[PDB]
Amino acid sequence: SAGINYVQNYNGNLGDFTYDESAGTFSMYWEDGVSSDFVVGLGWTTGSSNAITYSAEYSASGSSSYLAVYGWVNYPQAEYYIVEDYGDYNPCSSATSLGTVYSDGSTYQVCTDTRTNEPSITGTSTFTQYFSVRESTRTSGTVTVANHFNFWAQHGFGNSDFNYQVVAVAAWSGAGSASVTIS
Ligand SMILES: O[C@@H]1[C@@H](O)[C@H](O[C@@H]2CO[C@@H](O[C@@H]3CO[C@@H](O[C@@H]4CO[C@@H](O)[C@H](O)[C@H]4O)[C@H](O)[C@H]3O)[C@H](O)[C@H]2O)OC[C@H]1O
Ligand SMILES: O[C@@H]1[C@@H](O)[C@H](O[C@@H]2CO[C@@H](O)[C@H](O)[C@H]2O)OC[C@H]1O
Ligand code: NA
Repeated sequence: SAGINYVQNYNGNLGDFTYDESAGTFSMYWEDGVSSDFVVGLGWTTGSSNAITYSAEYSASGSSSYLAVYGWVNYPQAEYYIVEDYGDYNPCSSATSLGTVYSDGSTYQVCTDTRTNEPSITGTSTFTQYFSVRESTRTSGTVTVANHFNFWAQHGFGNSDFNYQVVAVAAWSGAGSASVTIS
């Protein structure tokens, strides 16, 4: 419409991935469970601080999984997740804590860590990860991206030179199912 021009499809063939760029809808099924890591979703080839409104039916109980706003910064290279709902794994349990940000009716746990020679948008490289994890989880609403971006910025996040930006469903162990719409 508004406004999808990018499809995220990292190892989506681990499960069952269907999408519609025009409708702004995608679904992902991994009920048989997943052996490896996948990240799928819809969005834009260049991200911004514009708010994202999403609606999703998300079932990832007993699954290391995220329903999240997902994207990259080109340089310095950074990967980010604004996690709205998740399964059994919270990234801020092991990662370096950055504190708390408040956005859109809930506090988010903010944490960071550094991946060395891991799969990236530039093949395989060293990059910083930024996580925002919602305290009281939801599967629909508006993500004020600007709020998270500005908070991360105070901790080294580039806050410019963005690559793609998507509403994504990710999982790397266990079983689940998801269906999403981007307003
Ligand atoms: O329209 C909706 C239908 O799509 C949904 O129908 C079925 C729901 O279950 C879906 O199945 C998937 C199938 O893929 C598994 O994945 C494969 C897993 O093993 C891998 O080796 C392989 O590469 C993958 O392709 C996944 O675990 C499992 O969840 C099935 O596709 C659907 O069509 O029914 C309701 C309708 O509203
Ligand atoms: O766009 C793709 C990225 O999604 C992928 O990044 C990995 C996705 O899974 C995450 O758990 C990892 O932290 C991350 O390295 O890299 C390949 C790229 O094409
Ligand atoms: Na939107």
